[PDB]
Amino acid sequence: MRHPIPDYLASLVTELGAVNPGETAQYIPVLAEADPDRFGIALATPTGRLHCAGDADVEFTIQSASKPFTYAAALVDRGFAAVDRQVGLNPSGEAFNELSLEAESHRPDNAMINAGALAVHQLLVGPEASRKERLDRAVEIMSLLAGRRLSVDWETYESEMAVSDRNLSLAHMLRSYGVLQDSAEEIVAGYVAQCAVLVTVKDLAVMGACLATGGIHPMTGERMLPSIVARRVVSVMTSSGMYDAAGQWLADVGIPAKSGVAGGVLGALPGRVGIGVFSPRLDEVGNSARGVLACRRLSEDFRLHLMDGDSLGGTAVRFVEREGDRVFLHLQGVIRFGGAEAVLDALTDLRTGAEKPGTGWDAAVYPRWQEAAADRAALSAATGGGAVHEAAAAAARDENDGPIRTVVLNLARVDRIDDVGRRLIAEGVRRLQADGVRVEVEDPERIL
Amino acid sequence: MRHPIPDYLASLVTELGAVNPGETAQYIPVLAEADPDRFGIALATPTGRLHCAGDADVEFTIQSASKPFTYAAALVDRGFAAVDRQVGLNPSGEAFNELSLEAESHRPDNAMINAGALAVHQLLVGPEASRKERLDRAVEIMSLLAGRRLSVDWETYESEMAVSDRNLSLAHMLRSYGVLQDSAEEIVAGYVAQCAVLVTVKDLAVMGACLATGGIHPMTGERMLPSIVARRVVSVMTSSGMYDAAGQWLADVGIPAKSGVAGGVLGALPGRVGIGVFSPRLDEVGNSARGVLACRRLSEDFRLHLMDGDSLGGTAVRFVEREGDRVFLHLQGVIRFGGAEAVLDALTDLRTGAEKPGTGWDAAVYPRWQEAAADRAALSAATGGGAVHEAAAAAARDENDGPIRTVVLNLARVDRIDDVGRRLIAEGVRRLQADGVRVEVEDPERIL
Repeated sequence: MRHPIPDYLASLVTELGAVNPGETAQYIPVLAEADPDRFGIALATPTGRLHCAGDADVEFTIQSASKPFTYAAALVDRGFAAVDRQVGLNPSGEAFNELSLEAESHRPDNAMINAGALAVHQLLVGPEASRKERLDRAVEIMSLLAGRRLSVDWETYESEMAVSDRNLSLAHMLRSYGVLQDSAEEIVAGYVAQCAVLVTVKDLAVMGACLATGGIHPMTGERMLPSIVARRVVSVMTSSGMYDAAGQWLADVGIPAKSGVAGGVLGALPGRVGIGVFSPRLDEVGNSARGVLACRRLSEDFRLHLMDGDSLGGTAVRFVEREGDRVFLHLQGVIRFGGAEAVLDALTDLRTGAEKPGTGWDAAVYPRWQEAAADRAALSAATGGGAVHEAAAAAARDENDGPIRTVVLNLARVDRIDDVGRRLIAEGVRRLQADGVRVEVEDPERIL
Repeated sequence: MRHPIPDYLASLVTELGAVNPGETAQYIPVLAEADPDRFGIALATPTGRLHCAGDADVEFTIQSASKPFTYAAALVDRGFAAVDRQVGLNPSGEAFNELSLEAESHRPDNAMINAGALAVHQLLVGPEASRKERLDRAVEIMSLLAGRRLSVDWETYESEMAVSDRNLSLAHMLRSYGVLQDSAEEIVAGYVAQCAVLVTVKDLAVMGACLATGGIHPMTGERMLPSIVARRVVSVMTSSGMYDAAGQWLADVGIPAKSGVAGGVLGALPGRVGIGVFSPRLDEVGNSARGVLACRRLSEDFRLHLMDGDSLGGTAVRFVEREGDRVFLHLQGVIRFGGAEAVLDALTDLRTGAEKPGTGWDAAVYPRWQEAAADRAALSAATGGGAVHEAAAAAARDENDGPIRTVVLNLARVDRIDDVGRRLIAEGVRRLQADGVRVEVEDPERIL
């Protein structure tokens, strides 16, 4: 059987391809002359799958969509403190206002706008880094997430340098306020080479998935970035990626994205998918007309929206077996706060102490809450509490004949657990034992 | 054993309670005179749990934290088109600029700022609604999510009406541009009564959980709001809740929130938790000083951040049994796009047709991707692919002796599935059958 997603994308490529409004970036003939009759799209999943359609293998310069990756590299190289002194986190339009550096911050609003990107490139390797090392670092970071060595289209680069007065303007102003240390020319050349890196819709989809997973490359499972860094980058993409239209975009689409003037659009939805879209023509605000509409379609059709919750929750608890004197608690999935919390609930739902729980709420005041609580299993399926409810059941009628002396924690089905989950679950175990309960943690591949 | 979360909150209440900077809302003596030595916090989970600490049972007027609930009610009553004509989705500071209505929109920036809230209240029941019905509707919506009948503190209301010149200013300007139809006085009285509704930290935590779950009340499992409406509301809380500091707040905290001048702060993290915080004193920008810091602490300590992905993913697939000729595929959790997608992958990972799959990528170009793909199980645990990999295994060495004639889909462990998931999974089944494979869907409580 053939995967239905790629077909959906094919349908999408045909439908939205019925028209092709807007126009190509006019500033450089290399872009103004590029074939406008191209439209490709790719989805890279968290687990390592890649569904695509249309011109998804056609190369184009990444331009502004490079901004979150260099921002990423800079944060890893210099740390948060050093980057935050030079780059803010405030959303703004690309139009430059000097007042934005006159603030006691003395720094560009954010990493998505040009002035902010120029400051990022400057911080790329270290204070004593050479022009060549910073570019290589830019190209490297994008290449490591793309999974293949990328190249700089020097034809576009040259075309761009011949008309880089605006960026030179930004860089000079920035030097003026001490945000840039090196020459305006040097930093602009580096940022322009950076924007000339060649990628395909597929490359972007994969690169976006690395951010979407929290820094893990979906095709290898190797950590390419710290989860904290990926988080920051996706944060700024969401609040600043679409400049002054970021709010409207957050509400109608909900997909952290950033587009480039060559027709490319990058997306990254935490825990769900990396997206690459390509369509040469841009709308009135400078974004890829179809690329942007393709993202709105994916969101509405699949409910792929940042605000549409999708957590493991109680499903962290595979099941609860009250074999007899001993209780078996198996866990599964990617355990973080959500799952850890549910686990702690299952453990507490066992009578391993004088059961004098604090209902949290007054049954007298909330009769409905009591009624709903009665049908433990129904209430769980309506919210989504996996098998956590099986704990209260084990500590139910079965307690009527025999206490609980042993609890076995099986983690075989658990893929991985973050620190928060590890600390919460560990404490849970520590507190169970304190109840005179024996606790054995069966953990084949030492994950705890 | 005692639940570790409430203790963590207790620790948090004690630590941050070491100091109490800022000051109480000075505009009305009722608020300027309120005891500042109070600090409470509550967390309401998706499954129906409630962890709290400190003064979490103390009532205070909800003020601005009422804005997302009335916005919610208005969207349900009038529909999106009618509300969007009057209320925008653009982030802005509370400072009012007339230019914001001179735009061809002719509407306030968003529902989180006063002018935007006045427009929302006006739309509350319908065009022919009376003053009393709109207030009742406001009080009702907040009451249905809180789970108990709430009351308007008329003492605060009176205190406020005596100094409502600013809001009267807004309402009058809004009437000027036709955003309000009724009198400035009438709408301001309604909005002020609205802000005087009494709630506790716990009430807010529960109310926020309803939004966090997509509209489902965590204590009953009853749908209180459409998922689309809850989505919009949380979208605007994130982009506009903290006005011009929304970007910075999105990055350092990542919790959709809105605070009120009485010390209350409401939070709502999709798929994870509802939050109520209370601390009378406000900082320089008007938010609850400790309430705001409490949210930053919860985010950093538990990694409770909108951009920190937490999905079911491959865990939607409980397991894959290749008993013999027949294959058993059990699903679980809250199946949406993420889980549905993984399911479709499992199905495709079975050879039920001439296996001429499109790797998506060239093995020659990506040697590392091939290597990682080889150890199917390792790669899955590194990204988090639950049991989807068990499908390729069933279609592995076992195919070497016998094809696959029957596939059994068990949904017993699945809590619920949205439309997107239902359409994707249904198509998967439709396409399996087309391969001459028998497919039986064991679904006890008809969920499909």
